[PDB]
Amino acid sequence: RTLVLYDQSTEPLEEYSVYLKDLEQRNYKLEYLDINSTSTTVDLYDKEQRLFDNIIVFPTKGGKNLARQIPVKQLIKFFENEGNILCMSSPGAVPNTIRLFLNELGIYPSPKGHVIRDYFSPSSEELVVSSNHLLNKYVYNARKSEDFVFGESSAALLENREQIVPILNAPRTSFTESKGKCNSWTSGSQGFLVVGFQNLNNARLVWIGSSDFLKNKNQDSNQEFAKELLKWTFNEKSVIKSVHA
Amino acid sequence: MITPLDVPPLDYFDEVFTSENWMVRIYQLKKDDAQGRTLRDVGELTRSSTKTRRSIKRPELGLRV
Amino acid sequence: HVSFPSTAGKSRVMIGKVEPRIGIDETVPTTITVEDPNEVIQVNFAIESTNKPFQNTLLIGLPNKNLEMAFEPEIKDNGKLSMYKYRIDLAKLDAALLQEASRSPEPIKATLILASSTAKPKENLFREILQLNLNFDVDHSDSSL
Ligand SMILES: *[C@@H]1O[C@H](CO)[C@@H](O)[C@H](O)[C@H]1NC(C)=O
Repeated sequence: RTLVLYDQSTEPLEEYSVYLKDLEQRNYKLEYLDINSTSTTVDLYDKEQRLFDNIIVFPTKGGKNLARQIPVKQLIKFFENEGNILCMSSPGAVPNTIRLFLNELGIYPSPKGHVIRDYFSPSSEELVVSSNHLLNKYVYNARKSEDFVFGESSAALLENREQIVPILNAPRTSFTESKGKCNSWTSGSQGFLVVGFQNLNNARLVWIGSSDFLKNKNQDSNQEFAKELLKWTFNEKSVIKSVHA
Repeated sequence: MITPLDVPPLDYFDEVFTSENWMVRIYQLKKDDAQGRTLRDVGELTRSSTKTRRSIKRPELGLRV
Repeated sequence: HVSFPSTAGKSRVMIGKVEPRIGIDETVPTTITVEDPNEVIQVNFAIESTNKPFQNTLLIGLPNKNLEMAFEPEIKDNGKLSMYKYRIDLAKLDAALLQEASRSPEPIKATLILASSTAKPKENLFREILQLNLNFDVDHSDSSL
């Protein structure tokens, strides 16, 4: 079922154990692959039959190890066949394979070195985002006020398609600060942090623009949102059936 | 005289039948992309040979509703 | 070098009634608001006080609908005071913003942000300058917005 891909160079697998365990706790046959010191390549398809139902791409730096296991064309062929994806692109860990796959789906994430900065921050240390910026009840509806710890993060520019499901918004004051002199990638509340996609085939993708959102350290702040997010991504939360028209 | 470069590719229709002497030709409308992108873009993707992208440049796309 | 703000709002038709109609969150607010009657550039002046303007941005949209645009300024440093000018073209505005404003009665509003990382908390500026009430009935019936 689920396939987990991770790089032990950028972020170890243990830091994201809680949520994976919860998956195990609900009968998720996780198969774990590491891309740092592996040569064999996973074959998503065996004679035109996909071997997995979902896939998780934990934070990885761009390299030729990712471009070999999940090339863009294989990702699009998996996605057209109803596979569900869960990407994660922190600043300083944005692969070109994810970035290009998501530029094909309409979502334009900021590239490396573009870090969102908010000066009207609750806590100056890291980018905490309140729960008022949630933009879809079906994905997740907060009953009470929550402050999500997002760490260093990036933003996404969204096209005007029917398939894109925005989920969270950057703070209205917040802006991206590129190390270079290029203008801000996103300026205000037009940069999205969490984003989702649903095909016409009902396959679902979700992009989280931080690497610290799903870490064990921030478990208490971000457990309800994270668990409902993963349930939505895997077609387990808000699926609808029409009967007997 | 018709040369191979006088005929641009068809990105929205498939050939399904062509009679024996090429007198009747039947094409079929292909269903739109699941990802909701124009079929010309799918084509120009499946044709353009693999090469490094020109650069990473902020897209001019407008305002998200 | 303290700053003097001018919002040169270039127009296309019956612009509106820029005005700070109701009392708002007054965190280091604008010292005063003003206007001029010139047709080509109905510039609006306001000499507000920033603390450090590393972030200097004017958002001309509807905050509730999340439709906002970010307008950078133009800084001229005389050496005693710095002059900021934001030039807004009513014609070159997002189609969705125009349509949303026309379809439902509400005023397009302009919020100013001046801030810095090194600034003390509560010394940054995030305040609504004006609320234009557009009147030109010129909107397209059908568009992809
Ligand atoms: C895989 O392991 C480490 C991560 O701990 C990585 O830095 C290295 O490049 C790889 N190879 C070896 C031998 O560690």
